[PDB]
Amino acid sequence: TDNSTAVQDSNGESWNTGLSINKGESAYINANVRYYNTGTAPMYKVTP
Amino acid sequence: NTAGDPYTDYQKASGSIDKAIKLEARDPLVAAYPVVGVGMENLIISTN
Repeated sequence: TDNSTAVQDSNGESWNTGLSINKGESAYINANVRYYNTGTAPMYKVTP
Repeated sequence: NTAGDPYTDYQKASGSIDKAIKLEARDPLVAAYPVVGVGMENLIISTN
């Protein structure tokens, strides 16, 4: 006849890094532009 | 307006219309009439 008793104490830590992307809208673009006038008259409300 | 376009017989014959209209359509029998079509040149698929 045998009687046993065990006590176990455990500690742990974890680290997770992830990155996700949408393949249809992967990025957004910003174009820096300037308008030029090489004609004879001014233009108002310039809408290229 | 014999041809049924937006311009009268006198306006067409006298040329007192938009100067970008072809001279053919200065004849009262020939309609001032744009024929506009669209062509596709390529197609881009974005899988989201």
